[PDB]
Amino acid sequence: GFLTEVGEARQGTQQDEVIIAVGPAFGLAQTVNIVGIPHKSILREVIAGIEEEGIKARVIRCFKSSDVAFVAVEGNRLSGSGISIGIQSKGTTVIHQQGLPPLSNLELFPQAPLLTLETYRQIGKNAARYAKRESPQPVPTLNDQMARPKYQAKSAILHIKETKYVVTGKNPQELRV
Amino acid sequence: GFLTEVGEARQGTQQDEVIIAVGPAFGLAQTVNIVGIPHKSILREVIAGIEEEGIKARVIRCFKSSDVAFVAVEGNRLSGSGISIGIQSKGTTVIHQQGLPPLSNLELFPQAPLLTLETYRQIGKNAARYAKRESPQPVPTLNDQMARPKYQAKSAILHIKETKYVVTGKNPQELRVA
Amino acid sequence: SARVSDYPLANKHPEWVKTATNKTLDDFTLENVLSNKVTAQDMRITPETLRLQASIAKDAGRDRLAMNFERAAELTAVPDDRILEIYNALRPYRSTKEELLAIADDLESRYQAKICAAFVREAATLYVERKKLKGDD
Amino acid sequence: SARVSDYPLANKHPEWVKTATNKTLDDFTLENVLSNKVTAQDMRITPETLRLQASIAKDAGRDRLAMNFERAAELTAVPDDRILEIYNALRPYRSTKEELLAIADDLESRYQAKICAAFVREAATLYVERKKLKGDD
Amino acid sequence: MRSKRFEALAKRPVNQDGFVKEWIEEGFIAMESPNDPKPSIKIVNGAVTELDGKPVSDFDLIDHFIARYGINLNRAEEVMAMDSVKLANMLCDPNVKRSEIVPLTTAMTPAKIVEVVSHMNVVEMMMAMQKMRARRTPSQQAHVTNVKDNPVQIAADAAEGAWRGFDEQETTVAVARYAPFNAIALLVGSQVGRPGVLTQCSLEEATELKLGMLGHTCYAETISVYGTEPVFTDGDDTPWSKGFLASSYASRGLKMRFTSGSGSEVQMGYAEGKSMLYLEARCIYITKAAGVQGLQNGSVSCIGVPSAVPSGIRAVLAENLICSSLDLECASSNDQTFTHSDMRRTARLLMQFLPGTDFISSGYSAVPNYDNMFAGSNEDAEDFDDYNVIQRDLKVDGGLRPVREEDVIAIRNKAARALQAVFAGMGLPPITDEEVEAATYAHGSKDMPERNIVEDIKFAQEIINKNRNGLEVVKALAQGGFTDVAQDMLNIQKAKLTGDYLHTSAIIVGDGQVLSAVNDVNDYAGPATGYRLQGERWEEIKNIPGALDPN
Amino acid sequence: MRSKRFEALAKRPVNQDGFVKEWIEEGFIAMESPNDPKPSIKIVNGAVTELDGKPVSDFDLIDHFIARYGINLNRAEEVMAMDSVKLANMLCDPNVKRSEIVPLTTAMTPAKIVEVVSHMNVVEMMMAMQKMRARRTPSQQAHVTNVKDNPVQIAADAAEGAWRGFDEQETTVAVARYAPFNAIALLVGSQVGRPGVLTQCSLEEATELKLGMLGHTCYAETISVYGTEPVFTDGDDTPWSKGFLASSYASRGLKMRFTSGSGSEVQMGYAEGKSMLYLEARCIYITKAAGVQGLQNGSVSCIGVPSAVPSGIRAVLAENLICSSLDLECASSNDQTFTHSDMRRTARLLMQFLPGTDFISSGYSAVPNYDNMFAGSNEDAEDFDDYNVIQRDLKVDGGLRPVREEDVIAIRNKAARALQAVFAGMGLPPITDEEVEAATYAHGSKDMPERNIVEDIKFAQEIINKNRNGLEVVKALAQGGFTDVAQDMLNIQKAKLTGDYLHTSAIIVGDGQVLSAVNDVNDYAGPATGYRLQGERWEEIKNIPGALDPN
Ligand code: B12
Ligand code: B12
Ligand SMILES: [K+]
Ligand SMILES: [K+]
Ligand SMILES: [K+]
Ligand SMILES: [K+]
Ligand SMILES: [K+]
Ligand SMILES: [K+]
Repeated sequence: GFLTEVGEARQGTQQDEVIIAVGPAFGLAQTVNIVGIPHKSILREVIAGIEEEGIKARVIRCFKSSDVAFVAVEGNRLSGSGISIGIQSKGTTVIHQQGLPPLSNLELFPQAPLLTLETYRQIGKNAARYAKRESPQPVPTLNDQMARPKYQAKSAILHIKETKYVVTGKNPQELRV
Repeated sequence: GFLTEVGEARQGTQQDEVIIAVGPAFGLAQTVNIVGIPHKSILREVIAGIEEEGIKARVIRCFKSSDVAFVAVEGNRLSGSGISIGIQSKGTTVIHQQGLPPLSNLELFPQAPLLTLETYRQIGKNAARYAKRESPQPVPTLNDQMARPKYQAKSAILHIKETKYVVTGKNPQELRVA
Repeated sequence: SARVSDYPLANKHPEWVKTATNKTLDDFTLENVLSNKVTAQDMRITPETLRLQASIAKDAGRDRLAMNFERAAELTAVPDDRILEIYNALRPYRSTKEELLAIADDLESRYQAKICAAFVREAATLYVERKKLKGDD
Repeated sequence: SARVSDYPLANKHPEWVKTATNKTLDDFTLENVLSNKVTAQDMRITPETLRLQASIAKDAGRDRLAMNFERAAELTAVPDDRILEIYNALRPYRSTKEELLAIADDLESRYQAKICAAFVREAATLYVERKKLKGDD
Repeated sequence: MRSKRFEALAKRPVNQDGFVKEWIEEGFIAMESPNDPKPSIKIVNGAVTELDGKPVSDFDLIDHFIARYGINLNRAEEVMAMDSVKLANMLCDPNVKRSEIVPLTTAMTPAKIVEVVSHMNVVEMMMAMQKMRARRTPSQQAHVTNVKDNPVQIAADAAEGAWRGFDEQETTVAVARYAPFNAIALLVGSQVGRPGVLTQCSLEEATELKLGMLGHTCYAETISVYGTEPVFTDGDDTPWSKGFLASSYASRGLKMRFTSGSGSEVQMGYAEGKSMLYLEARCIYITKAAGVQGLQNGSVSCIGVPSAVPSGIRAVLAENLICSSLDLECASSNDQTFTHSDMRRTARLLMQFLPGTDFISSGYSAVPNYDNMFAGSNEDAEDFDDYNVIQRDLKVDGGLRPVREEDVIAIRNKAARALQAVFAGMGLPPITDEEVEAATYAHGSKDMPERNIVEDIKFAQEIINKNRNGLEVVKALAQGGFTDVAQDMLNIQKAKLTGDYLHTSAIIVGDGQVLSAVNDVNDYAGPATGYRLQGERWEEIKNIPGALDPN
Repeated sequence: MRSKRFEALAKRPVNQDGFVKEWIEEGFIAMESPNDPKPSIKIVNGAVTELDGKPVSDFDLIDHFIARYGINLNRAEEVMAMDSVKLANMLCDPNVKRSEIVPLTTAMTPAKIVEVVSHMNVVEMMMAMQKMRARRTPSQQAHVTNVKDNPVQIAADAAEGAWRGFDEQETTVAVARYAPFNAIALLVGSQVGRPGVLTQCSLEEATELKLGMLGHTCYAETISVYGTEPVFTDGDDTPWSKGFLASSYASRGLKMRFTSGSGSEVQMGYAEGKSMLYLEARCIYITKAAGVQGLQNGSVSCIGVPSAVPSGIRAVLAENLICSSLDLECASSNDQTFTHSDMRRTARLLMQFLPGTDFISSGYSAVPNYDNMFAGSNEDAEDFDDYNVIQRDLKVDGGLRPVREEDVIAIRNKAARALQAVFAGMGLPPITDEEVEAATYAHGSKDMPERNIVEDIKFAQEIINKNRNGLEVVKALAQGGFTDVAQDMLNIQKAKLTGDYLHTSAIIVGDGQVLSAVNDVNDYAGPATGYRLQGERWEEIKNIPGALDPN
């Protein structure tokens, strides 16, 4: 229950912030990612990673689309730095920025089951550096050729579920963690 | 040249021997088994095990068929004990016994790549115990599922080659081991 | 004469099947075997049954199979040991031509196994030609 | 009008493949690329070529491929950055109805891309009904 | 310097396999050898005077037997003159009935039919095989053996395989003298896993026939034939002794098939300069001629011979197709190791698995290959979950099914107790309760207590020497409280009285119901016709372990 | 106790796979779902008013596109009324010409053609695929990637891939900004390995077209289309934006195909309760309707979704067959991981391999799977030997060939040097001679020195921001002495100018000769007709490493 609804999130007007956008069921209908890490630790670690870089960190929920690219774009439009962090309930995560095509990004973590808390931290960190207009070394590439064989079906199902909470045209909510 | 034909082998008259029958290329065109054990060391070990049991080993070359069973049969026919060991140049080995159908036997070693010099020794011992009318425990079974994948093609080629020295109607030759 | 429509015998005409000692399928119950009201000597397929199956084979398009069955029919009267004996005699280098011809003569006079004795005579003649007689190895 | 028997053009009629400049396929060499006789601007496929290929597709009984090729022929005269702006304008929720029609008028009026203009107009209409216009997400 | 790439490649299991260049002179070529005779036949007053280029004056025993018994001479001229391409097309044409083709193929010479299938790729052959298979329903046969000849473990393993779906099961012996026990155990456990499963004990011919006479086997398969005369001779038979043996089995009401397989003549040293496929066609016609109903072929035990050379595995499918096209039951091999590579053995299996044959494998190993006394099979017990998975993936009936652990433990335990009872009843060396428990949870003979082998061997041969028959087994079962099994064993014995299971492709399913090519006619005529996996059989196949219900 | 048999089975890799029971309502079902629409068509005044039970009033953007552009209406009513079982028969019948069927299939509705192929078993599908494939000659496509986006290794691995036989090669990026670097590496290297291999760099749509605008790719493939409108939207496209893009590539003289595949809709959460196969059929017709010549399908990246359910692999074959039957080029996946089991993945591959498709894999991994940036392929570099051996065993042309280590090493080396020249001439962050060495003898990125990716990503984005085009690579090549390569690259550009390679299934083989379904028409008519492995190609395939000369 750590994520408290609170009014409709609004624009930045302050570059020194990074928004984290999460899916309509994040910490709601689902509270652990696809290999069971609680949303709370992931949220804690991303926020710690950004704050740790000296950047503000703002958490909002998106409802227009369960697709992670679009969740993150909903966020980058309102982030004062132009940088967002999108995360679905199953854990898939992307670092995005205003002006990018929705299906483009700064960095992407396309294999949710390989992500660790230490990974989620670094992501909070490389985002902040991006907000500072710095070009950090990308978080190293994690790839496992058996991840799809082990988890693609599970992922499908997790995603189908979060998708029931999509609600068209409903603006993203600012959240208190 | 550790093998010399000293005329036509003849029927054993005392039950104190075992006949080792070898194929027509053994110790000739072929000198090693399918995994390079010398024909010299196999017979030595084979002979050691027999003699080790107070039995005499007599060695003969067979020519009418390269088939290990029939090789052995020619020898069980001439064995004073009625016991023989048939051995092909590639190493395949059988312990046979007068009265058994050719494609029957006492013990069979149907995967030559698995046989060691110790196995052969053991094989020579069991023979003597058979000739002595004992009921030895069979040599432990050697079976490797990858045996044929690695060596069947090789075995067919070694058998084809040995098979060229086959002579129809030609009685087995007694051998003297150098 | 049986037809494909008549098969399986055990479903369409169990009555057709009797045994050596002339017993019925239904004669073969566990208690009759316990009681010994049926033995080993009575559980042998008959020449008649094999001839029913041969007719069905013929009907199913399989003439060779039927002929095999007809041979099987004659051999039912030959005891197990002699069967083994004859089978062995036809293996390479076991028999003299004369020995095979005596086996044929026997199959025909003792057993009335007319197709099988011709088969053996045929074998002996060709065994001479292709040298598979005793002493030919 | 080009037929399958004129294909491949490179092999049957390479002379049919010419630049708006008289140059030929044969002219595209290292030597002239280096000596700047040939440049980037000589190496773009022409509408004339794409319509030959369309005629061949047609003859090959692939009418739809041919339609694509006709569209492509029209679009060769459209700047790359304009190509990308129009593609992006057709993506979901990017454009107003009016914007799409302006795009279609431009294709028609400045580029004589009649087929693509009609195509963009058709899209505009359907994006209304299927709510893929700006503000529909 | 070395390429790390080629280094990684060098280490792959496939590179452990034996490969060779074609050696035409010695028949070490799979098919389409230049020494293979061109098709021909000459007939005079109803007798062949020429067969595939060879004058009757030159016939060997094989030519004579085929010429006299193996070819339908009424249409032989007719089919000889037909185009081989058109015939091959007919083979894979879904709208040409099997019944239209059989009168044609059984009129062909060996060279003619080889020429016909050599025009086909493996896709076309599989399209043809689904049609030419004799039995409408495909089936499976398993090996049940262990390295110790442990009778208790054979019984348990036999029951499990039967439970998994094999309709024929085969045993054999490390130590020859062990045979009678292997057979009885195979026969008891099988009936326990599913009444009607047919059982065989593969031995020297005269030894196997006596075993069958004594009642301890249901059928015989390893009744060998060979494609050249010298090889047949080293095999200690002739076409005539083997034809006599086939009738002797039938005369005892026992079902049987011959065995052959590409590469045996090469492996045994006399290929007479001919391709394996030509030689195997001679073996198929020898089988036909003898009036034998079916055949185990597809290289079988000599599979490292065709698989060594190009197009070898295709020739293996082609030899199976010829068998079926000659209206013979086909037990299609897939039962013998030839490769260290899982990819490679799968490709080899699917040739028969996909379209289906009378027995997709003539010896899938129902035990782990360590215990396989046929020197290992193309599939074994640890592949059972994969086989089932592929069945579900492609919606193909491979003749087997997923089973539950507790079901298996229970059926294994019941067979061990039954054979324990048998042994007590017959006065054979005891089978202790620990042994029964071990056979129950065993994976292989590694899990089994050792047995007084010398002893067992003693009483097993006595079975022979004292002519103890299967009725002793039957009463011994009823005596030990196993009335069920006792009756079930009676039933298999009763099947030998009626002769029905002697027909082409027969197996016994359900309630003692023979299922052969006679009452289960393959009626393939394209998509949505002929055998189709559906209904309860498909439900069964679908139900593999590990499947989450999204709920 | 635990059965030890089941403890062994539980440990098999196959039991690591994701399996699920069907979930009809979320369309978690591979084909033949009770929710799929009954085929139908209604036409009025030349336009469709009803499509598969749906009235035009209810059409989504996909229906409208298909109804308007994707079906031949002259024969639509005729084919709707034909018997679907009879059409299925026609599909696999070898005597019904491809040319007689295509006018029929292209008039079917999505549901109608699904219905036709759902009457078929995988053997009938493969029998039909060999006939319906548009190019007579089968081919292969490879992935060339690595987890570091190392352009030197890509150049090296690309030339090895070209040398082994791949006629198309594909790269992609761990870090998107590297992309210009992966593309030029792939292109240069692919050109060195065999002049004429086509290359693509798979990215976001607007990003990828730009790269082709710059001359750093010669085709594009992952031009995604989807089976339901809400999934299409999250795909960030509609049928019209995708149709426009397809024409935009052609207008730049660039070959392309759409990409689709069963399971995407489920994976992405909106299956509208339909079966994967039905949804995929809509994708194929979108592709036909847009006038795109070809399609990548067979589940592709969502293979974990159909493979989890019954008959999902059969269904993947079915979507490939519908693609070819609709007269589209088919790049038939076998490019993505779905299983831990070698047996299983082999089965899945053989479905396309055995009949052959335009591209048997749409991405065999030419690098070790650890390095595969599509999260792993169904085959990788460590399977090259297994692949060659199976071609030889079944006499199947799988598009590839055995190659010699010393050949590979030189070509990998030449490619590594060519790229080094290019980085020299274009002033990009340099490639040490140490790097060249490594790349020559590498297996994977584990063997590579690592680079300054920040520096690299800086200079790669400058390519796009400064619009530096392919001619710079050409002059830098020439500048470095590779006048050879330089010209070969000019010849791709020559091919783009003539447009011959825009046609269905086009590749470029030998001396810059296009090989397409226009000049390499599939004329399959059964045995001995159509494509047959033979002559020098057969010799090439026979010559695997390790074949001992018998004598
Ligand atoms: C499966 C897959 C897809 C599927 C499913 C995507 C989905 N949204 O459900 C399909 C084929 C539809 C797809 C499409 C695209 N993909 Co994709 N995809 C993958 C793949 C092969 C494996 C991922 C996986 O199975 N992970 C295992 C499961 C257990 O983990 P997961 O966290 O749940 O996985 C999810 C994410 O990977 C996500 N996803 C997949 N692709 C993409 C792309 C983007 C930009 C985003 C934000 C998310 C995303 O979908 C998965 C399922 O929910 C990866 C390769 C890789 N390196 O992982 C490429 C990959 C991630 N895809 C990529 C691309 C470019 C795209 C496209 C933009 C291509 C296009 N033509 O538009 C589209 C984006 C569509 C979209 N809305 O996501 C690139 C990204 C490159 C980069 N950003 O640096 C990759 C690396 C390689 C490639 N070319 O395929 N993709
Ligand atoms: C391949 C094989 C054959 C092939 C080739 C035989 C040959 N002579 O070339 C074929 C199918 C023709 C065959 C036939 C028979 N076989 Co076999 N065969 C095998 C098998 C499956 C594997 C052998 C192998 O590949 N070894 C690896 C190679 C590299 O080593 P190798 O030393 O060169 O192997 C040779 C010997 O195994 C020999 N051989 C094979 N079978 C037999 C049988 C006997 C009696 C003899 C003496 C030799 C012998 O042939 C191999 C190749 O030359 C084994 C099973 C096993 N557990 O090994 C059964 C096995 C040896 N065969 C068996 C039997 C019973 C026979 C037959 C008598 C059956 C019959 N219907 O008559 C015939 C005998 C024919 C003959 N003259 O040898 C038994 C032996 C039983 C015993 N004596 O204890 C075994 C153990 C299997 C079984 N129990 O069913 N066999
Ligand atoms: K036998
Ligand atoms: K053979
Ligand atoms: K068998
Ligand atoms: K793309
Ligand atoms: K799809
Ligand atoms: K691809």
